[PDB]
Amino acid sequence: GRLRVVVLGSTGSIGTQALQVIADNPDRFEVVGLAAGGAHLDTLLRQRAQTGVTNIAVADEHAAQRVGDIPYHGSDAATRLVEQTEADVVLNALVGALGLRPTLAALKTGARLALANKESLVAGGSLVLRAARPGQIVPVDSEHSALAQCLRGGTPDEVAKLVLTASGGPFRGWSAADLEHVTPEQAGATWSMGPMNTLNSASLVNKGLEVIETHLLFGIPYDRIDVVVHPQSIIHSMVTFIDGSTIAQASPPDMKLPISLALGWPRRVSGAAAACDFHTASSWEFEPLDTDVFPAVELARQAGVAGGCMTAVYNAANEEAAAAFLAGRIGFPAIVGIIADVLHAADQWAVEPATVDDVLDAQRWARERAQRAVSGM
Amino acid sequence: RLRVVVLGSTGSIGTQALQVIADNPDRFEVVGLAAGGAHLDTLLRQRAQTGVTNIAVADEHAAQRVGDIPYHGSDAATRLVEQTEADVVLNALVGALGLRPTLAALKTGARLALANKESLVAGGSLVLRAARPGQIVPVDSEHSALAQCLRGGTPDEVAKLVLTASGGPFRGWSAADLEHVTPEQAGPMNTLNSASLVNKGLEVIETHLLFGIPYDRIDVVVHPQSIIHSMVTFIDGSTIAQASPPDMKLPISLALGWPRRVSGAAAACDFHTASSWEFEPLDTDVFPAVELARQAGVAGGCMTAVYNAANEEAAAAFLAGRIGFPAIVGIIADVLHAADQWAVEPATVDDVLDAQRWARERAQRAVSGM
Ligand SMILES: NC(=O)C1=CN([C@@H]2O[C@H](COP(=O)(O)OP(=O)(O)OC[C@H]3O[C@@H](n4cnc5c(N)ncnc54)[C@H](OP(=O)(O)O)[C@@H]3O)[C@@H](O)[C@H]2O)C=CC1
Ligand SMILES: O=[P-]([O-])[O-]
Ligand SMILES: O=[P-]([O-])[O-]
Ligand SMILES: [Mn+2]
Ligand SMILES: [Mn+2]
Repeated sequence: GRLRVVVLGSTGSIGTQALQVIADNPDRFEVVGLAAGGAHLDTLLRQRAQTGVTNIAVADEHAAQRVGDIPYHGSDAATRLVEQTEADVVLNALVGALGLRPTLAALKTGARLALANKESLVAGGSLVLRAARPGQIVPVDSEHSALAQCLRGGTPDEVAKLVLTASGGPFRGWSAADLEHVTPEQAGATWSMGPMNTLNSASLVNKGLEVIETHLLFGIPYDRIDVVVHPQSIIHSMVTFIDGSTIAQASPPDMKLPISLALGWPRRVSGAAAACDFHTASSWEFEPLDTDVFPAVELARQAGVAGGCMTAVYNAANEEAAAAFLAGRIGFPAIVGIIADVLHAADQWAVEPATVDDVLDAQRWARERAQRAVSGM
Repeated sequence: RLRVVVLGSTGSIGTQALQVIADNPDRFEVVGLAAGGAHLDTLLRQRAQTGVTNIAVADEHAAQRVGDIPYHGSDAATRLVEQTEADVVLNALVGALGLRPTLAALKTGARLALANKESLVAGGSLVLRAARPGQIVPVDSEHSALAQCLRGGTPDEVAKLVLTASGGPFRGWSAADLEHVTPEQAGPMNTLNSASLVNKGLEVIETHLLFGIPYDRIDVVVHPQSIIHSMVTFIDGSTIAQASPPDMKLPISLALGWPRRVSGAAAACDFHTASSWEFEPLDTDVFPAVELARQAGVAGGCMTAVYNAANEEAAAAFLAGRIGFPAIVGIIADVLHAADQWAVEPATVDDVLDAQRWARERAQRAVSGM
């Protein structure tokens, strides 16, 4: 039947692709809510106009000043819209830890949560797990989407390993010597998924973050979650079972596919994306990740094994470190060095967070600690 | 603990199956062995190891040499099946001779772990009529892969099944080059059939019979590494694939243990070292055997038995130095072209035998004229 969808982060990259999917499938989906931050207010108003959804929220009260007929506005608007709207699916495509609370509200309503917001799991960790029930969270990320598909290839008891694929970033195969002179422009650093995104995939912190999320979503121990470099990005991830069989998910890159699947779970959406084409020659290459040169994934596994607020620390330390590198203050290899520095001092943050404020507090501590590492103070 | 009868126990599949069984006594027990009689040493050894005396030997003289074989003669494997209480029949015979033991296995209500693809291709709707849904679990890698990948969705979400083909030893060769191929370069039936691409054609038919999807939604792609064993493409554009280093113990173990996987059955893909999985279209003009299989499959009825039986005769002639390599598929085409009578649905096993008899003679006739 028709699923009722609240789209949080409607004006972002994931949120707009989801509305594409939804417009293309009015049989299967209906938008009943939209929420945005306020920075792209004009897009939200166009979206109100073109979908006819008046049930909309704007996080920034100051930006909400420009409109006058928003039923939900201010710091807790997305949360309140989630609380007050009857829905079957909440797509959380918000950016930053501000996505955490709307995630919790979504879980509490009993609606299915299509999760795009990284920090919900990476920072919110045990808060989100305590609040989620099985099958409630469906991941939007292509790796995690792939994993959920491949897991249909056996029972949980039959899983030997989860293998995430990684593009390798622009410095795939580079020596550590080469990495010493990397500049922001070489590493990426765009009108959409640009800024922080390209930097995390150049540094493989993005993979580290994905490894944590994989553990939290799927329950597989960190020592059985692998990463392989796969430059074409056709195989998005795979699962090795205990008999030696590997099941893999494959498609030409297009976020509309995992997005469509997150929305319609467990039923697939006819024509969401183009299939692989075996009418023409091609190849899928794999190479191991050099973990001496890129220890960002192993760092994440250490933070993840520590647990509690530690992955909040890991991510926050990264965000500060990358900023220092983007600002010319530090060298590229120093990004993961500062992250490790902060993690080594953070033993107090192994406790389980009780509240959102605990997560935010972990985050502030990591930033300050990383800031001191950058400045030598 | 599953009671398993192993037909063709001395062969490549059979010995590997016994090893898997040997390695999991908690799950599997051999209760029967069938063999041709060409490898008595291997057979005696398996008897001593498994302690099974419930044994079928096809060759009368061979069975005589061994002594105390309860089933001997041409129908011995079939009689062993009919009389042995079993949960699983592993049919790892080679050739369309596997047809009767396959039908017998199905009638006993046991699971048919099928390595002998020929019996299904020949039997067609006859074998299907005899089977319960899911009674036939494939041992063939492609089909074992497809079965796993189909867990990726419900049937109405399936867009396409994609079989992988190694391309054989003569992948990339021209028709002209193929004229010179010797039996040594195509080196048993498996090996030759992989080279001629007839094996892929049989697998395309097996795909339609096992999974019930139309021939125009079954694709073939050449993948020379043979790591990806087959894939399913769903209507949303997602493809689910199965992959493992080539080792028949994996699909054997799964066919035996279905729906449960057997830990340690085989080595997994190793991503601690670099590799490349390549794909290219099949050169169908140089290798038309897969297209000939589809034409046979779409005609249906006893036509697929004809396709296989023609090949068996032609392959024998090639291996004997009587014809050239390209003449294998040429003869199949010639025999198929004359096989108008055989589009009828087989109603008994005799219908299938009749079609095969005709096709064999017709293939000898074509060998005569060249
Ligand atoms: N890796 C592989 O080998 C693969 C095999 N397959 C399929 O599995 C099936 C078995 O192939 P494979 O194991 O390679 O073949 P083999 O030639 O290695 O084995 C054939 C077996 O059948 C026995 N046999 C038993 N009864 C008879 C009889 N009445 N007449 C003739 N032979 C008899 C032979 O015994 P004996 O030798 O003692 O006479 C032998 O054990 C084939 O249909 C093949 O297509 C499919 C995929 C991969
Ligand atoms: O590095 P990419 O796979 O996120
Ligand atoms: O060579 P095989 O894939 O038929
Ligand atoms: Mn990703
Ligand atoms: Mn095969």
